Amino acid sequence: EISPPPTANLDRSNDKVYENVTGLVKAVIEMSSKIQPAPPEEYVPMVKEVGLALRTLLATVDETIPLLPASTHREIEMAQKLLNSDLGELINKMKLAQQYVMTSLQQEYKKQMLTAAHALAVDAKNLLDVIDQARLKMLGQT
Amino acid sequence: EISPPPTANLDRSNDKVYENVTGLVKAVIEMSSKIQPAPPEEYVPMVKEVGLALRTLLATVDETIPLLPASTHREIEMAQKLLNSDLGELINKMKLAQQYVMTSLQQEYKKQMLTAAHALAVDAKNLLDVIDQARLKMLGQT
Ligand SMILES: [Cl-]
Ligand SMILES: [Cl-]
Repeated sequence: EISPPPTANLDRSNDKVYENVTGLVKAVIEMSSKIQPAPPEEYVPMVKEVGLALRTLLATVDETIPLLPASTHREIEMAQKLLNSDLGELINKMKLAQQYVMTSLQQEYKKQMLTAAHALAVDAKNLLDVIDQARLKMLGQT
Repeated sequence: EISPPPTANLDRSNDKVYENVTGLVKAVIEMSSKIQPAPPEEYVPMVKEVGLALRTLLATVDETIPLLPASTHREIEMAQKLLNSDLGELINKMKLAQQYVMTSLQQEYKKQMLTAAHALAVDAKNLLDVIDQARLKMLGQT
């Protein structure tokens, strides 16, 4: 049920009860979000968090490419494109999942959306590894 | 697919790429845990996080009760018992949800498990408020 925000007449800087209530409410909220299948309308905002994380990573990689050997650029740049490829797929299977909300396809497109997301994480790790090999190659310094 | 942990020959203290890959992988993992319905076997560990959070809160409240007016104790102590009541319910509907994994009751007991968890969060907030009224009453100091 609904209640007003906690009283403003008490200092919370060292309020352990308040911190612990907070902790417990978050653990419950987190537990229910995992146990329950998120409503198709939550897809968009979840996908937005993943997109922001991706461009923050792509911007950073662009700031790193210049500082690396010319011979590593092509492979790195290709790794980046595979990621945008995974994002397009993700975004598109999301919209499809949302399209057929109450049909025999909702679950299948949802699965394909999850597979796209999974690929995006696998390919991010492979990018890190391609970047590390480039960095280590650069250290070819005596 | 499976790959070795990232190279140990590079310092990560200021590695923004590594931090960003990490961020993106977490956002993906978090997204999939929300979109997907967690397997009944994940219930236990999730419920353990909620239980630890509860006793940490109950221990803290026990350390606070003594410092409050004798007239507020009974109501506070009752608030605590309502929480252990919610935990028993939660634990029991979990086990039931796990019992009837592949029957016509799995989903219903799962729902009852979620209702218990929800009550636990609502009652934690009410406890905070009962504790705040006690604190403010204590300040009856001139
Ligand atoms: Cl507050
Ligand atoms: Cl590492």
